[PDB]
Amino acid sequence: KVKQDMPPPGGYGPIDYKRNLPRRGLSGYSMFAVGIGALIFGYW
Amino acid sequence: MELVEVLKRGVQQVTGHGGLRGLLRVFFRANDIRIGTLVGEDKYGNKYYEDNKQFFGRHRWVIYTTEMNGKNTFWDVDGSMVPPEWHRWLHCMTDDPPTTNPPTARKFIWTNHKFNVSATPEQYVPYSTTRKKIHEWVPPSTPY
Amino acid sequence: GVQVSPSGEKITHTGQVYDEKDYRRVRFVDRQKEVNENFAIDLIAQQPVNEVEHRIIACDGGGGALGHPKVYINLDKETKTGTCGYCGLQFKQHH
Amino acid sequence: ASATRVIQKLRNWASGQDLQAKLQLRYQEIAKRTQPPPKLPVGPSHKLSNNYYCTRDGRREVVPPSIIMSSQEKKAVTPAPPMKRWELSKDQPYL
Amino acid sequence: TSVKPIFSRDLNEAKRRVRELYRAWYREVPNTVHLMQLDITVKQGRDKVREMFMKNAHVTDPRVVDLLVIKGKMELQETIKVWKQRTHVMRFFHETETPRPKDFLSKFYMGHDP
Amino acid sequence: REKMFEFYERVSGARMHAAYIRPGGVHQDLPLGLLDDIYEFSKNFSLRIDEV
Amino acid sequence: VYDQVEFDVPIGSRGDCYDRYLCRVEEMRQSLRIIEQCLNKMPPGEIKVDDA
Amino acid sequence: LHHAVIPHGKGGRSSVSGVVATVFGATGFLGRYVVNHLGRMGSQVIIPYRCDVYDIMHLRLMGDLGQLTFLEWDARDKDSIRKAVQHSNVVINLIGREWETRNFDFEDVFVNIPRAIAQASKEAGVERFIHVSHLNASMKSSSKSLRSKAVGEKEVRSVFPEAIIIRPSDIFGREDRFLNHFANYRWFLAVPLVSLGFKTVKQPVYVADVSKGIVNATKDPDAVGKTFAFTGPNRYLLFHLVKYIFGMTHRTFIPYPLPLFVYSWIGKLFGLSPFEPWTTKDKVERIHISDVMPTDLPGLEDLGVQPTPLELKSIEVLRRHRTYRWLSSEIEETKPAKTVNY
Amino acid sequence: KRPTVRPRSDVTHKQLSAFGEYVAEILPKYVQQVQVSCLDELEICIHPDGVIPTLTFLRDHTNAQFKSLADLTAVDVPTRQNRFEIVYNLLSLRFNSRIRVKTYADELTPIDSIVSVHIAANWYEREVWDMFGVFFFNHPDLRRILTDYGFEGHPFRKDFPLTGYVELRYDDEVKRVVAEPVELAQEFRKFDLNSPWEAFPAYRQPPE
Amino acid sequence: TYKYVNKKEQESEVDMKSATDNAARILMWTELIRGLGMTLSYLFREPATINYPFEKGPLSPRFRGEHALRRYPSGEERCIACKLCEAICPAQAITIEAEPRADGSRRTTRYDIDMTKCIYCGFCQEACPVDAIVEGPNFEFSTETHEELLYNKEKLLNNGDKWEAEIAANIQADYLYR
Ligand SMILES: NC(=O)C1=CN([C@@H]2O[C@H](COP(=O)(O)OP(=O)(O)OC[C@H]3O[C@@H](n4cnc5c(N)ncnc54)[C@H](OP(=O)(O)O)[C@@H]3O)[C@@H](O)[C@H]2O)C=CC1
Ligand SMILES: CCCCCCCCCCCCO[C@@H]1O[C@H](CO)[C@@H](O[C@H]2O[C@H](CO)[C@@H](O)[C@H](O)[C@H]2O)[C@H](O)[C@H]1O
Ligand code: SF4
Ligand code: SF4
Ligand SMILES: [Zn+2]
Repeated sequence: KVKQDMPPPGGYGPIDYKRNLPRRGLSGYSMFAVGIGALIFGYW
Repeated sequence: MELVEVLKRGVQQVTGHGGLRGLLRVFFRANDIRIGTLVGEDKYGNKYYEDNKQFFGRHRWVIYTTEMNGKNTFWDVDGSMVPPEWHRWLHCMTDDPPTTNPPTARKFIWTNHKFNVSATPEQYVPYSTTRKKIHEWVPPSTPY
Repeated sequence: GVQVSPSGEKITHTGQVYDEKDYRRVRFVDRQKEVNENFAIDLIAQQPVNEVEHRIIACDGGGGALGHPKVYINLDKETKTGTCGYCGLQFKQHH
Repeated sequence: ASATRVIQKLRNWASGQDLQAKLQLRYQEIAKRTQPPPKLPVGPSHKLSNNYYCTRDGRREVVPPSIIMSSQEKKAVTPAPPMKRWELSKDQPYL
Repeated sequence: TSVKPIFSRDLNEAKRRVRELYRAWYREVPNTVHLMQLDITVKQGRDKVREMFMKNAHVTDPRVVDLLVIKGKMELQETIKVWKQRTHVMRFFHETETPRPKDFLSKFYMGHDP
Repeated sequence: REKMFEFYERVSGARMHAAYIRPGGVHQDLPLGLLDDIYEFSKNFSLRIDEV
Repeated sequence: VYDQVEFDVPIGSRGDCYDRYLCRVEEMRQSLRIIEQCLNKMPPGEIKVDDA
Repeated sequence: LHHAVIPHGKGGRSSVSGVVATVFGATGFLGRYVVNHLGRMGSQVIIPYRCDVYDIMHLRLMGDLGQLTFLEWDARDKDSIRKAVQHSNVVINLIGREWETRNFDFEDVFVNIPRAIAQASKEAGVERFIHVSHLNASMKSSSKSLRSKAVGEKEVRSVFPEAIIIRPSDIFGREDRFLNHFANYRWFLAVPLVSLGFKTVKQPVYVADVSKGIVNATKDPDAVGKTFAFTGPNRYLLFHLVKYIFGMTHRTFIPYPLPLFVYSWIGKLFGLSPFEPWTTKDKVERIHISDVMPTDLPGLEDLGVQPTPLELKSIEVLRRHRTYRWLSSEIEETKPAKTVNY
Repeated sequence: KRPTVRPRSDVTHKQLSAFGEYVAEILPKYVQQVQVSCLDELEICIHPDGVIPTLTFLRDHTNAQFKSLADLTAVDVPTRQNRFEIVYNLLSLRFNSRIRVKTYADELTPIDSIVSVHIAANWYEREVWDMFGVFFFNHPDLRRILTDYGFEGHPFRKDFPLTGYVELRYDDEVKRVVAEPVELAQEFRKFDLNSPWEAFPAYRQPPE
Repeated sequence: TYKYVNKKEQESEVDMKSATDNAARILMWTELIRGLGMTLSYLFREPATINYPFEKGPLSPRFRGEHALRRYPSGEERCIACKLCEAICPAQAITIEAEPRADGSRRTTRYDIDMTKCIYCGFCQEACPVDAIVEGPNFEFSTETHEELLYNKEKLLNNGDKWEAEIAANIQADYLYR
């Protein structure tokens, strides 16, 4: 019986190739709101 | 908790080489103090260890002997000191050590390995292996 | 075997050896003449002659595809052996 | 793999990815370094019959180039039909 | 025996381009010697220029003299722009090469070559 | 790249200059178990591109 | 067999160093797309032309 | 000739010249020029060395593959000297120091070591022995080194009667201790010259000519047993030479006289240096011992070498002693020195 | 269907013959021969005077648009009087086709430079001049490109020896890299490989 | 099919919600903080380094390394001086001479590989009809002189005897692919 290197029956599972850089972080208001809070408390 | 398990393995590695002398000897010779399983040893004194939980490339390693062919190799270890039976296992060209799959014996195979002899008085020196081609005339040894 | 010349240099299996007055001997000063000590001529002579029944026998050197190309040797000349032209093994007919 | 679960959370969050699923290092999923022997198949001309070489010889089907012009109304032509414009990818047209 | 000209229509119109190249090479020796910090004198450099121009003193085909002038301008440019180095300029002077004797006996003693 | 050099070596025996593609085909057939390793590498490679 | 494997060609819009960098990065992803197909569509057979 | 020494080729590196020379002292200033000339024509060269291997690296590229053989030797051990001169058809002795060390004095270097080499070369069956000495070598010499050279010549010719003796004057080159020695006086503001340098005559010779005539003696049939005087083509008063050197380096020349005994005492201080002395008493003496007139001795031209003027080659030695303002000044900007026929 | 012999196609060879006649009708002043190989590649062989007009028409004509100069190179055939065959490989992206335009030259008959047609050619014509010594008129910057500075000769000419005439080494006497006549420890061994039996009856030459 | 890498001008309108996001991106260096995060994650990954010379990089049985001359199980040389390795060598790296031996055998009196001409292509391994010349698995044989890299027959037979135990097993693991 021929024994050659071949893919398994059905084939290989899917391979990710598309860009996948996640979207993450606080909102624009939250960043500014924290920073402006830190100044105000520091000025006080 | 996990941090303690880490310190457990750390202690177990510090004390797993047989004393303080053992730990210093391995640490300053190989800069590594892992604990592998002794797979075998050779006629020269190299010891072969493995840990299949390590990632491919660190799952096999050798602690070279400290004296080979009369040379002092406590500090001067080079990769040419691994004989050919283990050279194949150590380089992952196979999967079974010579302690279980010995090489076929031959009467001409070197019994004693020899590492890189460059720079030494044993070093190879090239030369022509043929014999003289043109033979010159030899004059008579007597007057005429 | 590894004969030694009168000059003290070892003679290789091909019979080469620098003369006494050949300057080219200087390359071995403080070094060595690489010589292979297992003379294949001496090793092949040690093998016993395989005896076979038929008059024509095929030699491939052993190992099948790991040997040499398969050839056949006549065994009629019942005074000398048949020699393989590749591996140098000898054969002789049983009767 | 040997990393504690605390450092896994730290570096998954710092990267913003799930590193543990796709490690750069290789462990057990690699192939065994000693595989069983292969048994490779022959080709389509390993027949014992109906396999004359002259009927499957490519080097001999080559001929010298056709000479269209030399020293020895008609519609205008292009070197080939115009290329078709490529279509935009349906998988992901705008990366 | 009729052929397309390159630049010159006959040897006299080509020698005009030769002398103009020799002028340029002559003006540039004192700079090459100064910029490349060569260990020669200007007179010795200029003599070498003259020696190379006389190496091709037998050429008569006008097309050939066009392509020697074309090459010589390329050589001049490689030197003015310092694309060449001391090693390259100094190769003209064959300072490491022992010169083969031109007499029969010396050749005969030295080997089989003519 | 060190891992892709391993696929070059497992088919040809050289990390770079494989001399493996030849007029008429390829020199030797894939060793058994090579497509698994190429697949194992490929499933993870897009994460590497993501990090860059 | 490039006329049997499916993939997209990345194109740029400004023709500067940044678009070329994005094209190369997107080509590496498209090579990954091709490799997955080769691994499943690899057929059996000889490797050099059956003509000695 | 043995069949392995017949000369083939065209005198390139891959040719065979038929010369198998052991050069003793190849690791010095004149040594690299002797090996290069031997090596470039395709000669086997055996190079005995006592220094570190790092110091013989620049010689490795002087011969084709196989044409250079480096050997470790100790001048005290005879057996190592035999080991080197054993396979040669010529032995060239260039051993020498300009100063004395703890372990080797001028007698050792200039008498015993040359005799040890010549004695072993005669026993080994070497056809030619080339021994370098000095032009002003003489037993009635002020310089302690120059008397030993005179003795050494005679020892060499007692045990090797047919030895060829080479007597160069001061050798000047890129690594010499001659033009680089005076160019370095600038570090001391002024130039102390005994009698202001007007009584001393010098006829310096270019190193490549010395080395090119030494190699030409390895093959000249009419050289066995002769003594040669290798000298430049021009004699200069020391003052004019030292003045010319500073003209070539464009440094400020401020010469003043200094009596030989005050100058000799300074050289003793610099000789206390544990390293390589900047100067010594013997080096100060030799600088002012005047070159002998050439009277009946074959010179460079009898070995097919045309002496190179000090003017053609000074700038390659002295350009590195200039400042940025003068690096590019050409040879012509310097007025040539004045020669003397006595 | 033969699993060892290259598929032959059919339409492309017919198309390139039609365009080859097209080009020859339009540029009869320059075209000397038109052929299409069994690989299906169109070749136009022109008189060297026709280079610039021929590549200009092929670039700007609407039913051609061979806008890319894939490469430009020479072949040295010493038996010919005009020993240098100049080859232009052009690419049409509009029609997804290729075309080869060939002319010739000798040692003393320079070709016009097409730098006015294809800027791509600028360095290609420097390489032909350097390697084969074929001069080009009107080149903006004709000078060596691939050989060492002050290298004498044109090393891709068939009569130029493989190892050349000079070699370099460092000379410690003069303290620089010097050039000297070539001597090899081992000579390049020439192998006579040609079989004395004819392999292709289709290319046999008449014994006239 | 084609895709756009750097096209996105399907212009949207800048909401106050979105403008404040662009500003926080610019003022707070948010994307530059993301990059700092990626290198921080790598700090706590295990390094890919191996502990050479005590650990070795993986190799396959086909690995083309140092040359060697093999023998038959009886100790007879396999090489029959056919000179096919010499005719194929792309680098003209092999030099061979031969003559009848004392027993009449066809054997080489010379066999050199100038390992500084060799390109380690392995073509000689393919051309040899009797598996006499092989490229062993050794790769750690750097020397301190050029001349030591000109291998004559003795040196190559010595490499054969040195490495045979390992060469034979690599051929055993690969000859069926040949
Ligand atoms: N101006 C000149 O250069 C002149 C030179 N000469 C003579 O020419 C010869 C060489 O001149 P130069 O090249 O300047 O001399 P160097 O100062 O260059 O030293 C020459 C060699 O002598 C070797 N040497 C010295 N002492 C010993 C020792 N005890 N054992 C072994 N080797 C030793 C050195 O080897 P290492 O470096 O390892 O010590 C060095 O290679 C000498 O005889 C010198 O007197 C004659 C006239 C003028
Ligand atoms: C009262 C004060 C009077 C002034 C002092 C009298 C002058 C005495 C000093 C003269 C100059 C000394 O200058 C010294 O010259 C010697 C002779 O070459 C050099 O000597 C050394 O130089 C380099 C150093 O690697 C070597 O290559 C060279 O072969 C070696 O001789 C020194 O590098 C230099 O420092
Ligand atoms: S590996 Fe290639 S280059 Fe090296 S000896 Fe064999 S055929 Fe020649
Ligand atoms: S090594 Fe093999 S190919 Fe080379 S000569 Fe010997 S038998 Fe022939
Ligand atoms: Zn047999």
